[PDB]
Amino acid sequence: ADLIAYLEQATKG
Amino acid sequence: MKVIQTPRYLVKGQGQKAKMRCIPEKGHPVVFWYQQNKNNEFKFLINFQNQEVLQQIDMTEKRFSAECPSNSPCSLEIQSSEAGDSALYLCASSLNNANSDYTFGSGTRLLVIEDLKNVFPPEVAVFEPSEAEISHTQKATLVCLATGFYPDHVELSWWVNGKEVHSGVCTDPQPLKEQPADSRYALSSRLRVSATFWQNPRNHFRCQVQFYGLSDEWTQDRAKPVTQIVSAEAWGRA
Amino acid sequence: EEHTIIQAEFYLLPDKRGEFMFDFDGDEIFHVDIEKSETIWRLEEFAKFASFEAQGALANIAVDKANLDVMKERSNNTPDANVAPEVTVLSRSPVNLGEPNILICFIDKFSPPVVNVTWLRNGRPVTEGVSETVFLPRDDHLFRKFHYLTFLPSTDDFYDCEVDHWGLEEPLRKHWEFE
Amino acid sequence: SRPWFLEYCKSECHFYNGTQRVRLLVRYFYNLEENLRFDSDVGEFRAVTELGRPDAENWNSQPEFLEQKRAEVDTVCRHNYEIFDNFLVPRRVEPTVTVYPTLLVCSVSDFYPGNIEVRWFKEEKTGIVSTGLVRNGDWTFQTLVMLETYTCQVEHPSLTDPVTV
Amino acid sequence: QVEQSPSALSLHEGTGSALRCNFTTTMRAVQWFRKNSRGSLINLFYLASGTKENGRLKSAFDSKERYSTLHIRDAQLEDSGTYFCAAEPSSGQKLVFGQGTILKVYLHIQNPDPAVYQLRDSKSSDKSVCLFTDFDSQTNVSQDSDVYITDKCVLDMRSMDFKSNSAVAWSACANAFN
Ligand SMILES: *[C@@H]1O[C@H](CO)[C@@H](O)[C@H](O)[C@H]1NC(C)=O
Ligand SMILES: *[C@H]1O[C@H](CO)[C@@H](O)[C@H](O)[C@H]1NC(C)=O
Repeated sequence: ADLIAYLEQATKG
Repeated sequence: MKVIQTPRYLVKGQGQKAKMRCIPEKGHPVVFWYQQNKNNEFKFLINFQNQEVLQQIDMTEKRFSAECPSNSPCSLEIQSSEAGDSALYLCASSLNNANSDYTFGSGTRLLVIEDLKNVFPPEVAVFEPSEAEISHTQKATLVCLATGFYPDHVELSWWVNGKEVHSGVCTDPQPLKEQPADSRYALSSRLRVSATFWQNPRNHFRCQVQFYGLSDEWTQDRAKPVTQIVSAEAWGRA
Repeated sequence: EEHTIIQAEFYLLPDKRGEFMFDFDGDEIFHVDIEKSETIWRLEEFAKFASFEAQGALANIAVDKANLDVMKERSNNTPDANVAPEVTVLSRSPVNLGEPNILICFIDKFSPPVVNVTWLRNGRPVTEGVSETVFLPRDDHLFRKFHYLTFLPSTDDFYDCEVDHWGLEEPLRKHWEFE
Repeated sequence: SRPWFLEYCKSECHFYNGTQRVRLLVRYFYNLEENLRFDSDVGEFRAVTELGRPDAENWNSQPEFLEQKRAEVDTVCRHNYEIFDNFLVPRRVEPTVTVYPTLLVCSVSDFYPGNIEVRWFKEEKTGIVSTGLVRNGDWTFQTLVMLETYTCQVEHPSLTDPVTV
Repeated sequence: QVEQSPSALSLHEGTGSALRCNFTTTMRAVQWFRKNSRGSLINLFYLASGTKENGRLKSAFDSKERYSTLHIRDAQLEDSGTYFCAAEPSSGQKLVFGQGTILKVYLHIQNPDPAVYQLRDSKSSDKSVCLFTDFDSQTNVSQDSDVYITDKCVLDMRSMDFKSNSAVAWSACANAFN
């Protein structure tokens, strides 16, 4: 049960 | 309820899957599958309580597939049948896993051949009682003859006036071979009644033979030798 | 070995609904139920092979919500036309009378990602043996969704999948019979 | 009709030969139209439309961000592949084949992956119509291959030897 | 007088047999009837000579030979019922019948699944009966004291191409059907 990686949502403005 | 197993008989060519069904007594969660060969040697195969497996061997794990789905008959399926799977598959049920008081069902007589090419239904003929016997003993004996069937998966019953009968009946212990040199088989049974009863035209005699064959895929000129009933009749003459 | 993993996420107004799901070669791996804040695996057997911290999903969403307000102000709130879905119904396997089966209602090529689906057996809504999938991503900018119905095939029952969306004039209804 | 506002983002990991050649593609869509991309092969943000320009301006001027972004091919894409390669990539579900006349029909259902070959039989390249590959949405596919009028053969990665009628 | 044979008959679905009437004199013509559960005498045939086919049934008659026959093929549940034959002697105007043949068509249970359920009364949870069901044609049922156990009977859910047997008892459901 390894942990899955994901992209953090970038900030706009 | 009493452990119910179907089909009572079964036949499959090498490589084919052979599935078997089993219904346990009413309220019996624990389920057993054993295997008995012609040498009367038993072998535990697998064990279930409800859905979950309690134990199994290394063969059943690789070659067999077993389930006990909720609200559904437990099943046991071979994935690639071999001539060595030919055996009697007994399924039992128990009320309590801590209790060994097992009740076995009828079972499934599985046979595995090279090809389903030699599967032939039986030809059934009834033979009327001899005038000789009727005068000499005042009893009438009918004889039924199932012949040319293969394999030896048959169920023979006598029916009189729309009812099955057992009194005055006896069936050959085992089907013999028409030619001991594989073979096509033959089986016979006797029903005996009082001459009077026989002489009554209001009486109807019928020898009914259940045959267990294919279901399935058939590729040959003749009709598909499916599981069927072959029957013969005879009438009370005076 | 040619494959494609897709992290799909979004936030929608004014419905105030977001989504976070992963996609492998076109099939959902999992998504995150924001309300309960936990990972929901498409198939149960997956849980053994992996794990995902749902917190990160909610985090992303919050940022999505943020960005959305940024995008609204940047386009003067300029609205856009809605895209009506294409509904289709079909069994999962061949249909045999008395042999349990599954009806699959397939909503496709639509946006925004918000619809109401109603299963109908003989004209009456079904709330038993009904499943659904979250809005799945397509190659393009449009969405995709599945609805499932457990049923016993009979000649007496007839089914309808009713799909309501802001791109349609009236609720859409695809029919299905054993005939 | 009714106005709607959607902020939609797809972060795509592409694998051409497993971990051999990996490509990251971040896609940003406003409403129904995409406006911004980040292609790992370009290494920089690129607006797809007028609307995506402001972001590209802002983010591309963030050196450490672009830096972290370029790395995500490995820190995210690769990382995930080695995980999924254990259960998702090598997933095999054996198809169920059935032949019946409505026009003969070959029903190939409940199988994964979607790579599959269904042939009618000598083989017949004429009078063949199929529904095409159909995704069930539960990691299983199905298809109907029908012959206008016999043998149906099926080959699939989950089958060492082909399946017939 | 008319000697009809046999007295009774049990046929599994899709099986076939034959009935026979023998006459003690010249008959003008012969008729075959079937009395269905609802005791109505359905007219199957009339013939004064030769043979006639009416679906799965076909009858033949021979006045000189003083006999008649009825053949069933591909039996169906709907065939169950007591069959009679009737004829007028050319001597008078009155009709004569046979003793009749009680026909019963046994159904083929594909997937047996016996089980005994208990059912509550829809008006009061006070009353309840026992339903033994989904067994195969082989099985039989017997009758103690204030314990009633109906005979068996088969119903047909056509929409699902399904058919099942059943029996009821009333007076615990575990001991009811021993
Ligand atoms: C694809 O990857 C495998 C293993 O990484 C490698 O052995 C093979 O050469 C690659 N194929 C191509 C097209 O280069
Ligand atoms: C879907 O149904 C809900 C509740 O019935 C309703 O509030 C909403 O407007 C519907 N969405 C549409 C019309 O697409």
